[PDB]
Amino acid sequence: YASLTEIEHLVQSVCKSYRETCQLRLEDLLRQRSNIFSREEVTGYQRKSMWEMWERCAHHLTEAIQYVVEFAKRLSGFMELCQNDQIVLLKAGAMEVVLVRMCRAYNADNRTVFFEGKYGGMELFRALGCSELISSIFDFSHSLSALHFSEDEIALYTALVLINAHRPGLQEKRKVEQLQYNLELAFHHHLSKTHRQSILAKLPPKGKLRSLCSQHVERLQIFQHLHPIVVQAAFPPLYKELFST
Amino acid sequence: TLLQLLLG
Ligand SMILES: CCS(=O)(=O)c1ccc(CC(=O)Nc2nc(-c3cccc(Cl)c3)c(C(=O)c3ccccc3Cl)s2)cc1
Repeated sequence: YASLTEIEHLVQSVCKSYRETCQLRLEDLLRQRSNIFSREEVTGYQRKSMWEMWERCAHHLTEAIQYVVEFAKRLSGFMELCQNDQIVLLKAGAMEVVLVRMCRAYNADNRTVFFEGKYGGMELFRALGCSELISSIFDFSHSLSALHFSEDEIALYTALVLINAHRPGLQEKRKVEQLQYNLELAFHHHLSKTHRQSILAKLPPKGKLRSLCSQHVERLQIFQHLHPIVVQAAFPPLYKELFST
Repeated sequence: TLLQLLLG
């Protein structure tokens, strides 16, 4: 039964955990927004082989996932969970957190995302051969940018995305429930103080993040089936573990 | 799993 003091302390603890593991500073992402891919560069990306484009993406995604794992390690209560629960939560949630975090690198004004040192539109990703998945992620990032998340709001929300007592395979289901509930109290308290509880009904529907992650895994299957050597040889081991079927 | 190793 966490007190108001303890709840306020959880708010600060979560926000600090996030701040220390946010990968790129928001200031930098914003200052880089004028740095956009030239038409020559865009053409170059579209002319890239499918294998090279997937391999690049797998690397960047793995990098982003590593910061999420670190976020989890610093998140109050997570390391107190049993090793099996930690895995279940991260295996199901890491990519979901990355997708939420990604909205920070999305510029809604010109519909671009920060990728490989510059900003680029969705036409940059043609060579992957999953235009639907790409458009879906771009749309999702657009939906989220409209909410104008603060860094603190991202911290609290992504903590909840990770700490989900409804993930299949949890041993200490009740210990995860208790952590989830306290993080919800932390989130709702933070929102009430800043008069931002309106965003709660505007957050992604209960199966949207699940859908995007399933789509990703599926498009990887289409890729991997046709290019099985490259995945074995050059893709990050962690990436295969999380996504290869 | 590699997640185990990363968690330490
Ligand atoms: C998320 C943490 S931070 O905000 O600090 C931070 C850090 C580094 C980057 C650079 C980066 O790594 N940028 C990428 N952007 C995309 C991408 C692709 C399509 C649409 C959109 Cl909106 C983004 C990538 C994929 O590899 C990718 C492939 C297929 C499906 C889903 C993704 Cl996310 S990597 C961006 C943001």
